[PDB]
Amino acid sequence: MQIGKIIKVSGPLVMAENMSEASIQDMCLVGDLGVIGEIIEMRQDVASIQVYEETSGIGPGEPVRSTGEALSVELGPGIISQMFDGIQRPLDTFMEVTQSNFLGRGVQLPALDHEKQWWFEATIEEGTEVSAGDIIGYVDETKIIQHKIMVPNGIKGTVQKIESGSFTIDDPICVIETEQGLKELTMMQKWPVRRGRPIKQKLNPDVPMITGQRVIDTFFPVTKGGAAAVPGPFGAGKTVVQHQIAKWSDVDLVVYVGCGERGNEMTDVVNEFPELIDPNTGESLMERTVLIANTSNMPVAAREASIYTGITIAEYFRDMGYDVAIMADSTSRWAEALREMSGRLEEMPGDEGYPAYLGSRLAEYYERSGRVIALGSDQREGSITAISAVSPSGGDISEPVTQNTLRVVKVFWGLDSSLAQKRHFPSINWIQSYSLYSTEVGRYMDQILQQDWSDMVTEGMRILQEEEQLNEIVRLVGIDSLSDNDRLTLEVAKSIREDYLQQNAFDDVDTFTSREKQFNMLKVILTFGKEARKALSLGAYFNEIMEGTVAVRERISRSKYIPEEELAKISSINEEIKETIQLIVS
Amino acid sequence: IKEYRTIKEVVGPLMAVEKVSGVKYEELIEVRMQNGEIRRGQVLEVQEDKAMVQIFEGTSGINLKNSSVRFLGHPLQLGVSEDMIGRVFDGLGRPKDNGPEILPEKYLDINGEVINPIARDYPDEFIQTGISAIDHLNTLVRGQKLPVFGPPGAGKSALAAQIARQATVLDSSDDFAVVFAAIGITFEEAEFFMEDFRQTGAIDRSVMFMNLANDPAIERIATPRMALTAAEYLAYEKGMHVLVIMEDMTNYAEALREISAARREVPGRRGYPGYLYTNLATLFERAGRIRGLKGSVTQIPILTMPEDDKTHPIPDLTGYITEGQIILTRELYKSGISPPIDVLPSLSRLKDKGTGAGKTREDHAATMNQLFAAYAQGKQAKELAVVLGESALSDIDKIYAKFAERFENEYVNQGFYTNRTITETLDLGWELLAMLPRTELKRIKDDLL
Amino acid sequence: KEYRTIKEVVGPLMAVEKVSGVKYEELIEVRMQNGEIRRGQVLEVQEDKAMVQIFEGTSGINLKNSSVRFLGHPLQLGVSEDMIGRVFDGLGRPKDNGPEILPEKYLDINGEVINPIARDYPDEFIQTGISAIDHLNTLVRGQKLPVFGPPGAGKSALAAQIARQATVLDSSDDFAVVFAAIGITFEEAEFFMEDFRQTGAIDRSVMFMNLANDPAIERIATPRMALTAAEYLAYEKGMHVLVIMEDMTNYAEALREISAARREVPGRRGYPGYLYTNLATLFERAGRIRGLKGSVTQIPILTMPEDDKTHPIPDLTGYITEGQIILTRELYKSGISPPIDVLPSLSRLKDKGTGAGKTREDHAATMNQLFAAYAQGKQAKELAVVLGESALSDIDKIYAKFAERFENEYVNQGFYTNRTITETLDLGWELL
Repeated sequence: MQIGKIIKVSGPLVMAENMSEASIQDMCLVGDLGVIGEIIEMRQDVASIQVYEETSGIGPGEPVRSTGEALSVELGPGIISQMFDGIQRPLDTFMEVTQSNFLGRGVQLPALDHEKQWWFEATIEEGTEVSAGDIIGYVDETKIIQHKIMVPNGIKGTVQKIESGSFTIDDPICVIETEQGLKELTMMQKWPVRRGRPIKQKLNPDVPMITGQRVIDTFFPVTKGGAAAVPGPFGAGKTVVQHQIAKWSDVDLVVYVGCGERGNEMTDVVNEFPELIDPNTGESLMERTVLIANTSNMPVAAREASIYTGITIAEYFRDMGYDVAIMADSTSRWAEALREMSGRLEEMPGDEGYPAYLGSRLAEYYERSGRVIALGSDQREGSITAISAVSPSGGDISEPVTQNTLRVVKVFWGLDSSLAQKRHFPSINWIQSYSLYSTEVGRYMDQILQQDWSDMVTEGMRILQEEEQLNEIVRLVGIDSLSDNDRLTLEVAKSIREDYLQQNAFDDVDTFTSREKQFNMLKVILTFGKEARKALSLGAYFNEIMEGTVAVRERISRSKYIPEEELAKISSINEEIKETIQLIVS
Repeated sequence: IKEYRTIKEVVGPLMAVEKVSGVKYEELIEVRMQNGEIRRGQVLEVQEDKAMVQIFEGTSGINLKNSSVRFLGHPLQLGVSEDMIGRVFDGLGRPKDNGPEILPEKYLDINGEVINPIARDYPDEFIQTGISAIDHLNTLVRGQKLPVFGPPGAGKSALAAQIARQATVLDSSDDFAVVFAAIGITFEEAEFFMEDFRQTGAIDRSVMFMNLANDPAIERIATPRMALTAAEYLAYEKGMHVLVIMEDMTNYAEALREISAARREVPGRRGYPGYLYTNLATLFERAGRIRGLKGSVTQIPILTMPEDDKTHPIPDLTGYITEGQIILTRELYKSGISPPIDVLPSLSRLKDKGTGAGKTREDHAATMNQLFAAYAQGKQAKELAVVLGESALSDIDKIYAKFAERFENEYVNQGFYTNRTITETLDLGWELLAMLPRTELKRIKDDLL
Repeated sequence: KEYRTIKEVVGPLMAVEKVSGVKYEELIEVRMQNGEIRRGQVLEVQEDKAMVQIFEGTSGINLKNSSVRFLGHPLQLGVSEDMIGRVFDGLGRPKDNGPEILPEKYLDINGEVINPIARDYPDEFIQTGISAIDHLNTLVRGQKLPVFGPPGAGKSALAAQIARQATVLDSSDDFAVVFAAIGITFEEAEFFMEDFRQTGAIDRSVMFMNLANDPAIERIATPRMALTAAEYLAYEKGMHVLVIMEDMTNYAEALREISAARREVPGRRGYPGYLYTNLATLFERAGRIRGLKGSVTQIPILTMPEDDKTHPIPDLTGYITEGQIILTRELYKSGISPPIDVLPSLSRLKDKGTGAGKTREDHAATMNQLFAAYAQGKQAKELAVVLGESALSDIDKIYAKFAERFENEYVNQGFYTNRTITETLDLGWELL
């Protein structure tokens, strides 16, 4: 309605007059080209706009249009299985609409397909009193995921008109009688991405997530609503760990966020992630994933808004009652984008050039993840679990991005290159990694399994930590200078490492280990330890225990491959362990 | 009701309002946004008919033409009432529990007053923290400020909660309240503190000011002042001894940096405000006693020890201000050592006014000095005992190390829910120099009794 | 329309009044009072006023009697297939006195950003003929693989050598070379140019030569000129283009100088603070595009600091690049040509460039344990300088000698010997 006029262009900064109807942080289309920018300052009617794209060829006199809104996302059917950039520009649609392999300046395309017909199935009755969060109907958007249609925030009243049928996301599918009169609802809502979507209550994330990856589920678990940090050094198998979590976790949707990555790395992601197969259905993971992809040469505001765009989408699906995993790679690159944007704004630096608000920004993002009671009369539960890659230039946890992340997250999975050398995968350092959820998860695991699993985990960790010390005794003096108990500790530690921690993501059976299978495997490991300890104190020698146990020990190491239907073949190992050693003590 | 529709200018979180009068420096404001939203702010500068304000929650979404600024006519203040006991607030004193808003006795400038130097009274009585490594060797005195330095996640929060749980004044007809200030901690850490307070009923003698990691930075700066204003009110107007725990003051320094950079105020000497020390003194000086009054304010700042890095809130910088240290290490905490207080560098300069008969038994000092010295070298013995090998082990040096190992495992590792009274820890300190023959005992007068 | 309205000249900057229709980054011509003509660029534009910067400086100019013409377009490259074999300066104007180029079209030298879903993953193997690279730190088409070196340690010799013996195995689709000299001396430039002519490599090359004493503002344009030509040959003619740029350290310094001259806000080490933006906008201009034949591969050449930071921080470059190739002085004193320290050298993309159907099949395995002979070869002798005579001598006896061979023959190929990869593997086994 109001067209402002450019009065100054200087690099990325554009000043436009006649903008008094716009607001701070409004997005704008600037110039004849209509390149995207953001209002950062306002003096009477003159707005200062930081332009995201190249300003070459733009000068005074040209127009500026405010979009009337802050940087936002469209939320509705058609968002699942799409590949966006950091500001929700649809990359596939861009290629066909522009007939180009490049992101050209100032092309404007809606994030979702507004022409596509969907079958809306109504599930609420007319005359019902509704408020934000209530589900009025649904759309079977993909073969996996049901898109639930909710009353937007700010809307309250009585359902007057609602019928099932075939609509676009632009068509009025519902009418609601509000204090301000009749308001029409479509299948799409918009939300500003720098604002967390409101909830009824935040909860403690205390329910363990089943990744099926044994080292994580057992020694460094993450809860639904928790967050983990992953160092991602080179040649450490980070990408395979990430795929493993994405396809095997007991979450409903995955949101992957690539923040300003190298073009070739990002091409890897955009190619490999679609080829990932959903276990339960055999369909592509993209049928329940939303992906955001940015390279280093894309506009800085896209790279800086990447994680907020992703987590706003995640919050939207969490409000539906779903569990979401948001995976960000790499938050160090996102912080580079933050630093650059701070430099452009002529701000005063903090540590290592990062702005003084780096910690605050990271905290806002991570405190937007978690388990919640969402809005709506049914008071459904949802969760966002965050898995965030850090990748420092030197690879250090003392640098500001990683220190500030570890201030607010409770899980740390330290990937290690030396572990990847030894062909020990996943290369997760079991001495440096930690999970501050492990106590609470132990409580949960005990009540759910009706076994004393927390103690088993603590004992296995005691054995691994003891192995680290005995290995240095083996370094300073010889291996032959150890007690038979000390040698037994080293052997049971090798069993934990090779028979439990080591997991082949590409083997059909090793790729995923259920909770119950994990329990039976670990108790097999530990009972070998236990009965051999007893036979050691009973006069038998560790060499007699070892030489007499080869076959059952090979049944131990092969237990990872037992099908989930034949779990007794693991539990029966316990019997064989007790019998053989019992005849070894004669 | 002073309210203007004259917003001329917005640059970042700062606004300029023109054609005003009667506006004062540091006065609180409200922005009434065109969309019904309401934000709080502060007058940073005022000149002729113009006023420069800063918005706590920032200026995103504001339309200048259609927004207004209300000038409240007072600075940041806390409405005080003895009914604050048992309640839970945010960093700005707003109710965080679903109970009622309180009717204040009065409203107090959260900056406080500056005590007349001849009106201040020296700290002189004892406080029972229940943690023996403190109550015994590093005694805390009513009116003192004793900080706790610690590594990340190493039972530091558990110690905070434990002290707040197990804190009282012995044999005293006066009341003992606790004010708890959380500074920029996460939701999960705050939930830990809040419902731990209610499982033990500590909440019933407590006031809590909860600032979270994603709250505005100005609220971090205001939170300890809110806490201390409440504490001073309780102490010097209700006669109570108030213990004030502020958890993660390191987050406070980061908030100061953030505020300074947003205000382009101080070219940061270290990126850090030059007044970090001075600001901190403004807080730390708010502890002590006033002669003629039976109340007391006592402070326990809790900080993250710099992880052997230079750019941090330096301990020695705090060290001038503070009247001691209580240092925790993970090297001890991975040993199951909880509370993991490394007793060697810990110091409490004001201990004599607390380690007094009528508040403790007379063995306190002498106990302390030989427990300290005999562990002090027992460690050195054991370190040299492994580096020199199990073969190079001397007799006097096989017995020195014993005390050290047992001192860690039993004298410090009491656990986070065991409240060892002072009588216990005295007995319990001697119980282990019971290995030490009479031969190295600091006194000989009343070793018997 | 010429504007006779120059009101201010401060340093290399000019203020022009009462213009309209002037656009940011638009090129200008100053017609001086004495008839001289200088070329310039709009850096700020505000109401009816414009602030420009003159490439040749402002010395000798009289404001009142000079004029400015606004050309209505930014820095562009006139492109044509005919650019092969020719030599230009940092602005694409001919330096070789040769016939004139009639451009097919003019292209903005800033370029486009590839849509990430349109990009193709690097795949093919490039035989540099350097064993130290081809085996341990393999170069793939579409990769960005920089090399770092001290001054006069033959890193430029290495650059000309890769430019010389770089090829692909099918070699049905031609390999073009775009060479950019960035603020180097006349003698360095002559090394490159006359080498290119004597070996005949010039016949598949396009050269952009900016010299150490050319205006820094033109030094900023040079790499973008090179890359615009490179992308034109790759994506519009289907060619596989290798891009060598020395010395990017000089590009960093020219950026620092320009930002200082424009009274901007200094970032780290006084460097403009958009070094990541600028260097990434340069380096991410490599790769392959799905559905198109050609490719762009970049090899930046950097002067390694060897001092108190105060250099084009590699960490930035290495954060955008997919590897590092390191040259140190101690291999140059030993006479080792080319002096690559294989230990800190990395190829982030060697994996799917090398393998079955791409190279001989011992290649990987011998690499993945051929580092180890050098790893524990110098773990004895270099570390144990003091204990050298006897510590670890009876055992690990040959692990020194084979390391000496690794330096003396395996990596000391010579700056003029082309090692086929299979030939390289034969040497690799014989050393074991």
